[PDB]
Amino acid sequence: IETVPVKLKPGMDGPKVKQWPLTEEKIKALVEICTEMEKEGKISKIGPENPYNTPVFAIKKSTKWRKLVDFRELNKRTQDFWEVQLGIPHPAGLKKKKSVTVLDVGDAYFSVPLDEDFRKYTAFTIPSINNETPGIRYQYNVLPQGWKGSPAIFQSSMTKILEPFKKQNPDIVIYQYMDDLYVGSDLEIGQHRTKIEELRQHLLRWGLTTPDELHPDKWTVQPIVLPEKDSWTVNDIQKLVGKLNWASQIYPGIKVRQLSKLLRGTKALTEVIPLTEEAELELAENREILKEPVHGVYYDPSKDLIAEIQKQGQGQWTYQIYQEPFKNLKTGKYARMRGAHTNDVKQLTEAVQKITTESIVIWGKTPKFKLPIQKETWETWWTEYWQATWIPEWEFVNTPPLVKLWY
Amino acid sequence: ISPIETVPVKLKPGMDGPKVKQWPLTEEKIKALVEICTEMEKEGKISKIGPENPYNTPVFAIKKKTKWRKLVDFRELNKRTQDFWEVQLGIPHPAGLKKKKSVTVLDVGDAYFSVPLDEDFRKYTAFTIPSINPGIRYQYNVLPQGWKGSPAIFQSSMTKILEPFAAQNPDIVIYQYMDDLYVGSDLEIGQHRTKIEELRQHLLRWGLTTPDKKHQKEPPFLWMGYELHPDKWTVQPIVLPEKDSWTVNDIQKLVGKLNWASQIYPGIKVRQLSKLLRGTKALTEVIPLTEEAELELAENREILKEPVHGVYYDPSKDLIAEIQKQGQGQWTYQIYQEPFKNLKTGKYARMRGAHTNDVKQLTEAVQKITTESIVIWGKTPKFKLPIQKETWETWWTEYWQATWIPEWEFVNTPPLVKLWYQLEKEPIVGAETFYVDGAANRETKLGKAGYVTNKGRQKVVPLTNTTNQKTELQAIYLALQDSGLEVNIVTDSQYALGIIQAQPDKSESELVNQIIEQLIKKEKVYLAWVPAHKGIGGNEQVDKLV
Ligand SMILES: N#Cc1cc2c(Oc3ccccc3OCCC(=O)NCC(F)F)cccn2c1
Repeated sequence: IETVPVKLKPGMDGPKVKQWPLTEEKIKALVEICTEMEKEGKISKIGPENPYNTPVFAIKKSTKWRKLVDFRELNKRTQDFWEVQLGIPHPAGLKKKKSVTVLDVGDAYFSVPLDEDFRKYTAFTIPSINNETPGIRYQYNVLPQGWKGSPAIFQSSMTKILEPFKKQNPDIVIYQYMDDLYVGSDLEIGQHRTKIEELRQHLLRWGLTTPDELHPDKWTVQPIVLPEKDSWTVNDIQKLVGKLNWASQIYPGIKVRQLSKLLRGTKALTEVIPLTEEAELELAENREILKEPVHGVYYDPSKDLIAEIQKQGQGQWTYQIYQEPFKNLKTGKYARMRGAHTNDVKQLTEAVQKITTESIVIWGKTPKFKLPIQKETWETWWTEYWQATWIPEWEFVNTPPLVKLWY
Repeated sequence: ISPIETVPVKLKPGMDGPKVKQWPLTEEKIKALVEICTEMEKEGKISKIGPENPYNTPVFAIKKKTKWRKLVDFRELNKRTQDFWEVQLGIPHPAGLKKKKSVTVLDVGDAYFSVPLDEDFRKYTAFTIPSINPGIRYQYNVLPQGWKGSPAIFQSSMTKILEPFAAQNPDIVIYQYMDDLYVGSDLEIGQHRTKIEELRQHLLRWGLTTPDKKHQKEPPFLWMGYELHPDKWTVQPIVLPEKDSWTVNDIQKLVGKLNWASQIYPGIKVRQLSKLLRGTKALTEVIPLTEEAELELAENREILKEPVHGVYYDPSKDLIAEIQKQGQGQWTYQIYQEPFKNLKTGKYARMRGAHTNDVKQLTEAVQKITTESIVIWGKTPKFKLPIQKETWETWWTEYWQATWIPEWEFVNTPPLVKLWYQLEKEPIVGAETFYVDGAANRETKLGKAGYVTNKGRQKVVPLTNTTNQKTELQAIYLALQDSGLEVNIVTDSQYALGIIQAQPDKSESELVNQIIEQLIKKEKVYLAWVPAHKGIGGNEQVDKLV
């Protein structure tokens, strides 16, 4: 197999990212994993004249250890010229299918040799404990998983293998982000799960192994809910006027002038106020403008996506994906169900993973998260529930919400 | 001098080798220089060159701390050479070593000149000895001193040279570090002293001198500002100077020695001393000392009066860390496997953020400790913590951030960690309702604070030297002073609602501290927010008054 030559955007040097300190147990797994990989030829040890680095993590895919490499920085310095040169185009029909299964085709890439001159930028380090020894240094010889260039370069083979199945099933959508195939149908869950096993077998009998379901039918911007109460108070009309005043930044056709006169004198907080004719009229007129979606909100394929998450309590977290302030392209709420075997970081981690998949299905790119968590805390435990092969970008919003209940 | 395989080296892309002009220097040294070039050329570490593709680098000389020495300034070649992997930034921490009966410290001499230089790269190390007028034209064949590539290449060479000797002796353990090797073994002193002799004979077959046992160092070991003792470790003797005036420089060098000692001497406090350093001015001004700073330093002198020690690590024993409060936003921890001997100690201070509370600082301390245990021992400890389950369950349920709390057991040692108050989450029935507001003028900086209550009560207080921020908390403080043990405050300012709902128990502002004192006294407080200037009923009045 001849090698596809690979070039960074000119004036860009290779990545040099610090390796994160690891548990002894995790270091053992990497050294085991990497010893097998050196034998099968996939990676090789390197010298001190290779200055680049890329972090390595150890996750659990299971009772066996998978290795995960954080190619985020090397993706920015090469693939940004490989969304253009060898880019994989995104079908806007996939979000509209009733069911969507996700298949892991990451093994394919490991057969294909990597351009000899590019290998130096795949360098990574297995760290040692207590700086006992400079770590073990490796670089790749095959198409590495998690690099965004592996599926660009393997596209032609993948298009060829898939096409006999695309012919038999012209109504199935197959999309490839990184190391994963998204297959979306309109079949009944029974027939969808059949077709998927057909594709799994077609794939397996062409030499492509995969380990052995979403429904983007209720994926829209969830509407703002005004609490419906049988009786009201001074406090409840203050909470109501405060919410509607904030919504006026989103739906500018909201009038609160009628509800605010309804508590005219300085009155005790718990004092019960019945509402006038013009009050319920301002309440119901505002309920109809708040169940109908926004005007002017369009995906921009040049700006980044941004996902903000807020903690709600009792295993509930709500999220908002936008590109400009207040023009929310998508909103939702995620709830776990892991009893008392669920903790705050398990729940936030699954939230991030679920948000990133919805983002991939809808737009073919992942957001950058504004995460509510101490930075060092996240840099320590995120890998304990990370089941995915990609890694989104994130920063840490140490500023609190103060809003919360408004979502 | 070594048969080591060279490491290929390039120049930074689209650059070329250093072409500098040698300055005329005093002949007293020029002849002192050739007594080095010939005695180096005879050992092969350089070689004379002709006029072919000559770049040049300057060269100097100076006396000795008896034998004049040579200097080559590679500051220009260094700029043009490729980049290399970075040599070990950190070092092992003695808390983390595991005792090995016999330990031997070998320092290889001539280390960079024992290692050869990649052939096609030698021509860019060319340098020239002058005359009065021709000139001697040399170049290097080994890793030149103070070249950018020398440390990382030498480290890798040495590592490769050890590799066959380790594969024969899996019994013994070698730590590498700069030009030193530290060899430890659970071998009886005769087997150990024989193995060390095998090693030195191995290294000399690759061209690497090592000291003879007449020169082998002996414990205690003074390494990287430590005292390494056969069963215990500690820092070097600390010396705190006694000066009348104190330079901004002088304060830096003291908070230095003090932080260093906190690894092992428990109790060191460094808050007030670096509060003085918050001047951030340049480094000769004589900063005056405060009384609290003068007290803290006194207390540190009383810890440092006696000497204290640390044990080494034992992988068969559990890892336990303990945390105790010191009140001033200052926390302290000891890490031990045995209750009379610590592995190490240390402190944590929340010098980030203007308002905080104790539980959040406790959590941040647990976090510092977990990062550090991973670095040093490859695991996390079991925590002995001065706080109770019902306290912590309550805070991390009601917190906005996600938090991760390891298994911990409650050690009942005062001062404990508690929640000193909690805001009500729904308005209090049968409590007055204060509609506070406040306002100030950005130029005059006069402003005012007042409230209006549902019971017809009304106050207004004038302020001087304030801000819309100060006077908005001043309104709330006013409603607290003037009310029952249960009170319903209603405010229009997001800033003031932000501080309070964070539920701090300590702050920089005395205003916020006074508000905290009032909230601890109250028996129930409900705080509530309404949009400012939205004619809601209640605020409108205050705004007028204020
Ligand atoms: N000058 C100097 C010097 C010596 C060492 C050092 O010693 C060791 C060398 C090999 C294996 C284990 C070692 O320590 C185990 C605990 C122990 O007992 N150490 C020696 C003390 F008891 F003397 C380790 C790290 C840096 N060093 C710097």
